Amino acid sequence: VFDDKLLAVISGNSIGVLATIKHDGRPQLSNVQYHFDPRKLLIQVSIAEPRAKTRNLRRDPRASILVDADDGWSYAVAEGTAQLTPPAAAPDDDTVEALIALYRNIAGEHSDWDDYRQAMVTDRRVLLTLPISHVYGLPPGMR
Amino acid sequence: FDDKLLAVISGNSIGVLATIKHDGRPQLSNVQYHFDPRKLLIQVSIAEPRAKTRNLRRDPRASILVDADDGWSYAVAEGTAQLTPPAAAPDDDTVEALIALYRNIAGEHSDWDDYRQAMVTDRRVLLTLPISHVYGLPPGMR
Repeated sequence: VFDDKLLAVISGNSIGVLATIKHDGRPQLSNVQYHFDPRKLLIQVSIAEPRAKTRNLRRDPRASILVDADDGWSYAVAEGTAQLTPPAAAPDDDTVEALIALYRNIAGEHSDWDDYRQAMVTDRRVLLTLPISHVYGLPPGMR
Repeated sequence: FDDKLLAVISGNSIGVLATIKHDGRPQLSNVQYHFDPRKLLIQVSIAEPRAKTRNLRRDPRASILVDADDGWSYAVAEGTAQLTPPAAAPDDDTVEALIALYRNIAGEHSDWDDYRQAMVTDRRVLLTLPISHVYGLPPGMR
């Protein structure tokens, strides 16, 4: 089905353009590294509490991510309502554990997890989980 | 504006356009664009919006994200869009503006009569975005 074509675009990449909504209602755009879980139909991203994107999502959790197909022109967009963890606050906390799981999915096994844990707390990192509620776009064969 | 970010815009010709849908969510798409570095504006053509996208006709705030050629760098141009009426006849002012846009991006088209017809069939609008703010992550020496 059309949905499978769009989800194939998302599964075939690890970078996308995240659109959050500013205080005044206009879109704010940035790029993000992500992991796609096909079982739960989730996109997971690590974001830092001080950043504009995170501040925007705390106010209005609606998020979209556009992903390019392997031709660099066809694309898919996932829409959903973001679920954010609290910022990492102690090296052993549940947010840090979720960020360790994400790192393993995106980057593999870290050489010094204690360093990683410290860094997550220092950077006040947050795990953004976006359940995909809707997909649209122009996948390969349609451009 | 940061010249490093303007250079990103100058050196590419596609990006991610974001407009505002009725319910407040951004609508995203990959588009081709022209950048005028003197006037500091970006031009794209879109089919006349319908359904939730139509809100662009009452709230023309828009942004475009453009990738650099390095790992992660990017530039975003933000402004308030100016729209033509949609193309309705193959020789109307909108189509003439769209022909100039084509020339600006891609040079001389090999069959302008085919192009004119396609603009009318797609109800094509020329969106002009004078740049009000530029942000992002500038690339370094490479």
